[PDB]
Amino acid sequence: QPMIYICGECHTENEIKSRDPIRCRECGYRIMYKKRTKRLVVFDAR
Amino acid sequence: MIIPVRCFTCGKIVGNKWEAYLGLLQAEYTEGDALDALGLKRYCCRRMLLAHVDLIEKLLNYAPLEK
Amino acid sequence: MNAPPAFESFLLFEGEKKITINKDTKVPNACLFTINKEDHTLGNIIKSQLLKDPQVLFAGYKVPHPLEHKIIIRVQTTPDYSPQEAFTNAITDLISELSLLEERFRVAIKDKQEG
Amino acid sequence: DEITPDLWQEACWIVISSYFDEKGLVRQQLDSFDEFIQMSVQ
Amino acid sequence: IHLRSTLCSRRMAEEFRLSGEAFDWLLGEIESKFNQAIAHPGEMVGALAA
Amino acid sequence: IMLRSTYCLLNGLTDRDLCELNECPLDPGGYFIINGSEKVLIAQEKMAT
Amino acid sequence: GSYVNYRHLALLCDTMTCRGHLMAITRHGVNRQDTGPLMKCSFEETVDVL
Amino acid sequence: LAKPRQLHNTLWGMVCPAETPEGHAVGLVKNLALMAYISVGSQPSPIL
Amino acid sequence: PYANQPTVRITELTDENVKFIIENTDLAVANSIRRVFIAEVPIIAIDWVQIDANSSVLHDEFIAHRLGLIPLTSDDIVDKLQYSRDCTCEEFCPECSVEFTLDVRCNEDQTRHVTSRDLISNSPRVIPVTSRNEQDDILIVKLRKGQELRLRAYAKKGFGKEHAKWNPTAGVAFEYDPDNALRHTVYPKPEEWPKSEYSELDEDESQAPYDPNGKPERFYYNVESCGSLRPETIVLSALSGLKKKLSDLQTQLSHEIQSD
Amino acid sequence: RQMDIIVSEVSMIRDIREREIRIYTDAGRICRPLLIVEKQKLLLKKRHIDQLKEREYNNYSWQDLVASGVVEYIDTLEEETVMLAMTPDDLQEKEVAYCSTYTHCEIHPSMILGVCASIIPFPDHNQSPRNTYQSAMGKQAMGVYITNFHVRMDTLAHVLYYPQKPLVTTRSMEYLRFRELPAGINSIVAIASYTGYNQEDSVIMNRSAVDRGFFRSVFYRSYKEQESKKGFDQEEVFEKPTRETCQGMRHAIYDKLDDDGLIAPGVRVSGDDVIIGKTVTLPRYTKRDCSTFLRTSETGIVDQVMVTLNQEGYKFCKIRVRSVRIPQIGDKFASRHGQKGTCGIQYRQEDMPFTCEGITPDIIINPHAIPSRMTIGHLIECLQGKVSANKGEIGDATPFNDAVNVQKISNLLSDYGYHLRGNEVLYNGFTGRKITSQIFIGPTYYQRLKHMVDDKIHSRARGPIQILNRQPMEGRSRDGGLRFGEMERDCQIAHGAAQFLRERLFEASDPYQVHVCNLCGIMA
Amino acid sequence: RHMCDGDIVIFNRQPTLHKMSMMGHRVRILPWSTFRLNLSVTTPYNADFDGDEMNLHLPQSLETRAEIQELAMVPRMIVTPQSNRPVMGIVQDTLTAVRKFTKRDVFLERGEVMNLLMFLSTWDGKVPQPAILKPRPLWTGKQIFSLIIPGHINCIRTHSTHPDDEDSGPYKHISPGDTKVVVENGELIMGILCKKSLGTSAGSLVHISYLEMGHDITRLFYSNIQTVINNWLLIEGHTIGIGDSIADSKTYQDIQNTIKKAKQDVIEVIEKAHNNELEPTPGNTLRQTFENQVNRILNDARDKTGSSAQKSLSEYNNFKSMVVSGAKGSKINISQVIAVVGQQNVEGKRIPFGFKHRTLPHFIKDDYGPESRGFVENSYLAGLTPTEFFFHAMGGREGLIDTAVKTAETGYIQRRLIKSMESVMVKYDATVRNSINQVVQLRYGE
Amino acid sequence: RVRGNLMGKRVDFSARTVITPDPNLSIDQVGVPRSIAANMTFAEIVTPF
RNA sequence: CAAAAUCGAGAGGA
Ligand SMILES: [Mg+2]
Ligand SMILES: [Zn+2]
Ligand SMILES: [Zn+2]
Ligand SMILES: [Zn+2]
Repeated sequence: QPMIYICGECHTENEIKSRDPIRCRECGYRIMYKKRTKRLVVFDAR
Repeated sequence: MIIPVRCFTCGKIVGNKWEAYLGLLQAEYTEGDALDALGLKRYCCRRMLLAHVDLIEKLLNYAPLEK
Repeated sequence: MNAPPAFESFLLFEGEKKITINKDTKVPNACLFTINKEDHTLGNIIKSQLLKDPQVLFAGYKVPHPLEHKIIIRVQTTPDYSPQEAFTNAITDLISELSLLEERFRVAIKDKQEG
Repeated sequence: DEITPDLWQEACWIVISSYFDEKGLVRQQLDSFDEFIQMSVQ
Repeated sequence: IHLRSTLCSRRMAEEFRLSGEAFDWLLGEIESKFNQAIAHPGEMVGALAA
Repeated sequence: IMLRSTYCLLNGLTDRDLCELNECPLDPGGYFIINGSEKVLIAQEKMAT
Repeated sequence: GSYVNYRHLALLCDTMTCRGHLMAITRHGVNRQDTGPLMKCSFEETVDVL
Repeated sequence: LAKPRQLHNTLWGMVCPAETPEGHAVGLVKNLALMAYISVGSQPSPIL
Repeated sequence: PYANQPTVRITELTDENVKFIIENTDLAVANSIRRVFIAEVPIIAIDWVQIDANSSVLHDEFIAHRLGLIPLTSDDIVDKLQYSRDCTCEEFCPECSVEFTLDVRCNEDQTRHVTSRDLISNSPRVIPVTSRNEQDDILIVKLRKGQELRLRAYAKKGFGKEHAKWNPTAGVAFEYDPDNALRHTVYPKPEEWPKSEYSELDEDESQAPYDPNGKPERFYYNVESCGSLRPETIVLSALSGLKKKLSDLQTQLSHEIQSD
Repeated sequence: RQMDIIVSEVSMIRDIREREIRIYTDAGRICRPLLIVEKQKLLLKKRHIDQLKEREYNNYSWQDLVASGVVEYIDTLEEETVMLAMTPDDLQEKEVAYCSTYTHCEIHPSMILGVCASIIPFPDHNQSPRNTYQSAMGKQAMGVYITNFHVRMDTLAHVLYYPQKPLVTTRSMEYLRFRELPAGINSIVAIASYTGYNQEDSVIMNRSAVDRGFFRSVFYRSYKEQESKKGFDQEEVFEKPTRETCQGMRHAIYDKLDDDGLIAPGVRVSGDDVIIGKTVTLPRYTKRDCSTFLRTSETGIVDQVMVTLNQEGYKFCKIRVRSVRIPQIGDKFASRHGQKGTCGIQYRQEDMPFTCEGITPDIIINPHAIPSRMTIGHLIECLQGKVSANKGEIGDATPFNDAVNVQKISNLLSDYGYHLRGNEVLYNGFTGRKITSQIFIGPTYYQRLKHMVDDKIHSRARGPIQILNRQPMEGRSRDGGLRFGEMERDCQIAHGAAQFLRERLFEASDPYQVHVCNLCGIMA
Repeated sequence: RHMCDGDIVIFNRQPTLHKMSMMGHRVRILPWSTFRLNLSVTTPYNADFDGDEMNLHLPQSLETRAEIQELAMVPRMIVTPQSNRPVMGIVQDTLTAVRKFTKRDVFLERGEVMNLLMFLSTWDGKVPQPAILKPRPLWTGKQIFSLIIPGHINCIRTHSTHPDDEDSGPYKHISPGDTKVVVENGELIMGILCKKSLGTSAGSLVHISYLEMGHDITRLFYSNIQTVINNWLLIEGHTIGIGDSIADSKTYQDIQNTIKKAKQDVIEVIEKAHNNELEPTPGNTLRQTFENQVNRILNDARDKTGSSAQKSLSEYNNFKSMVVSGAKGSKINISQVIAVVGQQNVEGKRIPFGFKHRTLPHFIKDDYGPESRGFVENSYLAGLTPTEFFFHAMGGREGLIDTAVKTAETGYIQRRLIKSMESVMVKYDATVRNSINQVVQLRYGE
Repeated sequence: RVRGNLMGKRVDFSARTVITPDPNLSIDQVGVPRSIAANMTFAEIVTPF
């Protein structure tokens, strides 16, 4: 439900709901990145 | 981007000889001399050290995504 | 995409028999042993040992395709012998040779390490 | 004073390194654009 | 012409030295090998030529 | 605006600054960005006037 | 130094003179003989033919 | 017509002899040599 | 129609390599020993990774791959363990595998070097090699101020016929008839050719005179290790493995003939 | 020459047979710097070299060097009236002085080449179409394309795990920055006929070298999408759909998506899955699925998901997926001398032919690629590379350089305990016995070209079809068909095979029935 | 059901230039992701493995399968109607090897023989008697190839290096050099095998076997040659090195002396023409006669140097090994790699004066020497000086454009002829007729 | 229409992919990857056989 | 129960 992003510039977590314009609330930066999932991928060191 | 663990051909470990090779280099040893210090005999292993291009150092300039 | 798994080279698929004996109607006293999941490492030693026997008229082996994992061995013996017998005796003598060699290597290690 | 034949083979490469330090490889694009903006618009 | 000359009666006695059985076999052979050279009808010789 | 030219923001910046802008020190410039794609004007021959 | 059988060369020549005048291998000579409309439209110049 | 597609004598030093696209644009696309520099233009008043 | 009587004479032994020679045996047998040193001696090696976090400049597959190729110490355990296919336990269990961990975060303004010293193993007999008590550790990744790497990986038993990370050696050098007596190679100019380290010839003479009767004996081996197994242990495991292969094949053959 | 009123780039010709003088200042002229010559002597004295050698303290740059009347830009038209010394040796009074009234010199001959032709080492031992192909294949060679690739949403990108600088390298490569963004690896190549799988421009790679990271790559591919609210009539939106509300849903599950409708980084996507759940409001009710799927059968891992607002101000998204590409049978590998070829087979370390110290090769190429092509630079590169790797240098392959020739490399090589001409005795890895010939082996620089077989395998058995004429679509992307053109039809008419022809051109493509009046023959 | 082993598939490569560019193969399912083909069958398709691709069709009926199997199969197509010679023969490594296997002094052991006989499919089973029983049992290479040869065919050829005068004098039937192949009762009595004996010539062993035996016998003949000889080349090996591109100092001196001679003669001719001492030949102006004489001088020089190089080579040289066997390359390649690259023509003439009476600005005006107009006096192993590099680039560019601009017109001609002749066919009357049913030939080919 | 959709046309049951040497196949055999075969089919008529 | 447009330009591959 929260869907935290990362402010592309100030690297600050900030939590945004749907239908809300993307805008950082520390520095106004417009680009943001999803966070790494929590599921479990296995790798073969091969 | 970073020093391979094993020589591709023979499989001898050269992962643990990069920083040492550089330290030898700045001690004013030649490439040949430094390479004979570290015990790389075959020209395959020496090919591995002598032809490395350490790019990871560049990538440690750009600041991370998640601070 | 079409990369076979790496353990196909040595793990027997279910239902496949390790070794599979045939006759050879080409000539008398010949057989074709087909061994699954093997390669030149055992083929060459078995063949070379067979050629030491003087009752073996023809021994050879081939790997039909590099990308499948079987060998074929063709042994032909004199009429008073039998190629299954020859095969078994070859493997027996290879095992004895390896056992003796392992012992002698142990003794040499003990010596040199002890100085 | 004169560059003897044995020093020439690195004289020329000092010179070429100096050239490529001054200019670069894609100087022609950048210089043409500077011309256009500086003058031809006016 | 070619057959009649190579397969002569003098050449066949001074060059090839065939025997009667050999000659009979040879004649049967020439007949068959000729009869298998003939064009098969329905052959598209136009596309072949082009 | 052609990149790295006199009216680009990366003109005169030092390498440390470029890295701190996520811009490659080695990227030579000399192209345009039109809708976030990189376009390059290919030189054209023609007869002398 | 190449080689091509004779059957093919003869067939091309005979196709190309079979009507008494020299026929060119072009839409002018091939497409003007009596081949029937559909083959003609296949070769070249479809619209005019049909 | 292959006349404009050939390597001319006059490309020495200016255009690279080896680098071309070997399809149908052959000889029609070219790369500058290394030190070749294309002039940018000047005003003929002071010379005159 | 009966076996050979090989003899072994050992010329060097270190922790790096063994230099020995077999003698009075077949070429096929010698080269099968050589092939076994490479491709059928089993050792331990990470082959299951799970990246719980990674900010480093290398993607996840890169780190996994680069972890598999760190030699671990397989000295006395690899005989005790089971192939996970052969273990009746679940995915993992102390009979079939060994668990590693790694959690590293960077705080200083100077680059931290993650290395094999930061791999902590569950089992004390199995550890990275450089860690074992000179050569530094295998640099896995560098983390500037901010990045953080945390994962958890498992080590299993395999051999080099499956993947090159389970190959224990680092170059088998093999030779026979050091002077070209048998003429198994025809030099167009035998004088241009440097002499062998094992050759026994005066410098004027280039190659030995042809010997029509002889065939190869006296193969010269020089086995160098990577660190998982000490060399003599490699050789002993190899002889055991080749012998066991042949034992299994003979059992199968008896079954088949019995059936026929 | 004094940088006076006449700027440097002012061409100035003097036609002499006819009596004109011509001066140009226009734009577009091409020119190159040359050295200026006195009576028979350069004006470039060692004063200048001394001051340039510390170019970083004295700020005695190139500009001070043109400013002092030493170099000069001479263009394509003024060259018609100069006399160029190739090298300062042409200046030397010869027994029969060739011209003896030179005007300029070349700085160096090897600067008549370009950015891709300046990679080739020993280009002057190669036949010219070889150099031209390598120029064209050096632009397809996966390397590191840019230092900051971690922040770019290029549509496609290939990055090589372990790129290595060449051990044999022209001096022009210094200024192309090829030593910092290099596009290949050094291999131990052997030129041998070995088992037959490297015939006709195909190579034998090693599987053990490949399991240690050799020529591995990562392939990145980015996917756009934007929610268009162009009208209240129909508007898109990111939202995890459901089995009940959307109409055009494939059978592919939608579970991997997040609440916002975008898959998260670190999720192992397979082929034919959903990366963006986008539902357009309908006029399975009130919304139709417009989800974005992956390119079929790709199987990457989500790399990162950037979200932002476009110019007009709707949501924008870029998902980047990462697929790792291990080399395999069918991948195209090429060297710097126009020697391209796919991989034919891979052998493990113990099946490759080894040396008296167990140096198995990385790559085995056919000895038949050489004589028809006449790429001798390949062999000199291998020889020089062996010398260099035993000596601890980086050789010099710059084209026209009299100080390096085969006899010197060979003498240098004989001193490291090697046959001078590079040959070695290899043993056969399958059976252990020596090989009767001596195989030529040494270190060579290869590239990995972008053309991988996994992007070319295709197969169709009754998929989708075009809407106008119900014939298969075209392309691998569209699950398309392969064209049975007119030349194939002619070939099969020659064959005489009319049933197969009918089947291809009727039954495999577009069968159909129609009812026709027996009287007018127009479709009833 | 999914396509399985043994299905009949048609197999195509584009451009489809003749009926051998589509052929029916049998399927064999394999691990990796490429269409693995045999090697003999790359001549019909005109393929190589530098990134080529090929299509695969699957007939969908018993009608179509039977038709393909009975008409379009690869064995059935070995001899072509276009020129009545086999269309696929032996190729690179097999060809070089089999030339080597069959040299007079290739003696095989016992274990080696039994290895090689494991790869003969059509092996009766019985080991033949060695050619030498004491002191050691040794077979030879002719003696194994005689097991490969099918049936009882009978053939005569002559190796490429056969000294043609040999057949005149004595020793006609015991060749000192082992040329003059003679197969006789299906047993290689003597001779070395090469392109002239196993290639696509007419009357080769592949052709005679086709005509005499079936096409299944010949199919097996191809397969057996390939497999047996690859598994010998494992023992024998083949390379090409630098050591093959070198010549001794004596022959280098010969080559340099010849070049010096030729350049001196060209200087002499030039100064004659400068003194008005040169007079035209019939049908040619002064310029043309001058050029023709200079070109003749330089071409003779190139030939003499090439001969000196070719003769300098020892019999282990691998260039010569791949040239004599026919496998790859020709003697001009050896000349250029060792001796001298020769003259670079651009449209059949020497390099043109593109500057103002200069080929380049490094030469003085009106310079007609050999260097000025583009004579490369260097091998590919000695390097090329920068001007030779440029002129060589110009020549290569001519070649590239030619390859890239011929194709359109030829393709048009192929299309146009096809549409012209397509529907002519041989009838049950035995006549030849077109679609309109008019006579074109009363009998096919007269 | 004619030369593009009656004389030549796109067809079902057809694969494309790269060719690679293989000395071990007879001259009338071809090697086909597992995925190509898994994808393409052939209607076999059921009989008591 | 089949879901996924067309038209122009450019770069490539054999
Ligand atoms: Mg090709
Ligand atoms: Zn912020
Ligand atoms: Zn090594
Ligand atoms: Zn377990």
